[PDB]
Amino acid sequence: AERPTLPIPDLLTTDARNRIQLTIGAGQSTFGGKTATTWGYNGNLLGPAVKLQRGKAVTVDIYNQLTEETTLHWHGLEVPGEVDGGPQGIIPPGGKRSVTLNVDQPAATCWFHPHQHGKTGRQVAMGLAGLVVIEDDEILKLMLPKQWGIDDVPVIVQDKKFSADGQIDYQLDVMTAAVGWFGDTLLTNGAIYPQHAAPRGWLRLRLLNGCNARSLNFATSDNRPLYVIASDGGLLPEPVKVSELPVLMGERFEVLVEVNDNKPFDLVTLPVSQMGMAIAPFDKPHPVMRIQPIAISASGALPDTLSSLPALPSLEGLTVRKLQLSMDPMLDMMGMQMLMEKYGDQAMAGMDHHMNHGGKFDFHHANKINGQAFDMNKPMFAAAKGQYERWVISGVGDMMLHPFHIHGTQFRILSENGKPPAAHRAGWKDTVKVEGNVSEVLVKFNHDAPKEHAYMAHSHLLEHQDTGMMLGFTVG
Ligand SMILES: [Cu+2]
Ligand SMILES: [Cu+2]
Ligand SMILES: [Cu+2]
Ligand SMILES: [O]
Repeated sequence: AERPTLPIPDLLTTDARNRIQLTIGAGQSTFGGKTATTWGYNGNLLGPAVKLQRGKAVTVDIYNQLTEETTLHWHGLEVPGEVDGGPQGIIPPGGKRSVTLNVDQPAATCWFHPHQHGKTGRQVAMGLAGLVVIEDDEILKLMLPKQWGIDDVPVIVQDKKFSADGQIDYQLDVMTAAVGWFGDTLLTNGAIYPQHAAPRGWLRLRLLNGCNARSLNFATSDNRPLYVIASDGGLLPEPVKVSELPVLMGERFEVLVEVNDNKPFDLVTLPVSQMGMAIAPFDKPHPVMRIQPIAISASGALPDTLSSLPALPSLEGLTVRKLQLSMDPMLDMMGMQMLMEKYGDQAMAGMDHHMNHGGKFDFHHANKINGQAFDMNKPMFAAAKGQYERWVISGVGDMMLHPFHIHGTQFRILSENGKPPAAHRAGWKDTVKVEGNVSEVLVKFNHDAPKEHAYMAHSHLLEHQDTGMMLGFTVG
């Protein structure tokens, strides 16, 4: 069989009432010829790409047609807490909530997904995620590849695992609360190993790691380079050439890659050094999509300069906030031993060389920040508005991967896990790696968040977030 074409999310803009309609519902998808119940926005799986323009407001009407509560968070978008869609932004089953987004940040590829309390991992695993394309006046003057679905394509990469009857097999239990939910099947915009036909010249890929727990590392099958032009929060100052591109859960990068006649190539993901993530078929480079060149000229450019990146300010006198992540040692050991028992030594490939005792021992609140599992009723602190702060996030104490995400901002990384950030990670970010070490980021919050609709800060390894590794904070 030929490969299926890469599905392209619809690019959605407002109506004359300046509204975008999103319906959240359950439907059916097919994977490897077996049907599965899946959830989507405006469809059965995944979602559209909502297009936003800096300095323009849009209203989004969100209809929850599931039979359980959900929320909708705009990951990467800087909006007041009242419309941020964290766990307090409940949408009742069968109900509607509307939000007005006043877009006030540079061009970037952001995304949106559920943030239901304690259930975010399951609702993402069932299929809910969408995209956000922010444009501004500056980016259009660059004349980047811009034909949506032709030379400008989103690539949402996610793993799933399925039970024998075809259904998605999601369980939040001691082992996945320890190591994360991961599977053996890789999806690219919902499809297994699709092909994308691209014109000759530059192809722009907007990459999103939409996995619950798996980190990825993109490369090409014939070692042609990727030119990074943008990170989570928008353009870099100039392109950064890379041979491989690590992407943590919830992160985005946009890259340009050359397309040459007669020479198809794959986008692949290379094995990572993360517990559990190098079990077959991920013990070897794994294709994500085939790029099929078409002998029609692509008109996009890769300019020498993309944007201006301001200097870091002086750090003296800035408020320093400490965020100590932690896991329960007993439950970490129990979950890691179940992983080893199931898959054996391969569950640590690439790494450096039973009774009920009550609620005190419940894994659902085993993961914590500053000694507390997420308490929706008690924001941990009140951050300053319009002031830079230095947030120091420590994973010392365990060796699991914590891609740490802060709502309400695009920050600058000062230290990523004990080293200055790589050049393609030195621009605007909303995620920073923490793994066995300490990171420090420079953040500023331009919008208010009250206690009733607080901003979240958490690990984007969803099973850890859902089992307590999140805090709430207010701004203003
Ligand atoms: Cu997110
Ligand atoms: Cu977010
Ligand atoms: Cu979040
Ligand atoms: O998130």
